Amino acid sequence: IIRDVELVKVARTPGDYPPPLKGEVAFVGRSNVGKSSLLNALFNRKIAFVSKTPGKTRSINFYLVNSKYYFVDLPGYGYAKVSKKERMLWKRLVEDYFKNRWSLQMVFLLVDGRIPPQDSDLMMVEWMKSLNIPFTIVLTKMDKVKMSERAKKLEEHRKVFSKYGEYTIIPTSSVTGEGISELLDLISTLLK
Ligand SMILES: Nc1nc2c(ncn2[C@@H]2O[C@H](COP(=O)(O)OP(=O)(O)O)[C@@H](O)[C@H]2O)c(=O)[nH]1
Repeated sequence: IIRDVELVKVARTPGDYPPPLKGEVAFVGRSNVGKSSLLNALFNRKIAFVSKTPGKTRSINFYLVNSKYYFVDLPGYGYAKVSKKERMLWKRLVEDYFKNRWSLQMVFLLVDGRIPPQDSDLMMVEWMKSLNIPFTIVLTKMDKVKMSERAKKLEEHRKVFSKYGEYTIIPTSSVTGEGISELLDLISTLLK
């Protein structure tokens, strides 16, 4: 049960992270995948910025939850015409985070449920595997998947992500609430 959510750190440079406390989980995915919307659904409040147009990579944001854990919002990758400077910033921040944040318990990798897994997502998977970073796949935007196509598409994500490694796969919709409570429970378990 999430009681309190506070934005406490906007990290713009490597290593500018708050004290580890009791642990944390992180969220990442392609820009526009629905990360801010998912965070808001999890927090049960509008706090992360939602938009049809993806924001530039600028920071890693730390949300202090119940005064003892963090939900960490990593910047989205790909999509926009990411300039050299922006991708370098992206790489610089996320790599620093992965390599140095020992208290990270789990990364939730958000991917669009509506289409099959894509190359940049698979690259993300390979990278975290190489860094020994645990991760769980979260499918987003499930409310837009035709009921008659849900089975095929879910199997496709399962098949693809099984050729690799993973913690589990949770379909979600920030619109209907599908999977939100299941994701919350898994997080509570990982943290406690
Ligand atoms: N139908 C639907 N739209 C969503 C869902 N999640 C996000 N969106 C929309 O997708 C667009 C991107 O959302 P956003 O949360 O800002 O993505 P972000 O760039 O990953 O943080 C927005 O227009 C959202 O309204 C979802 O579960 N269902």
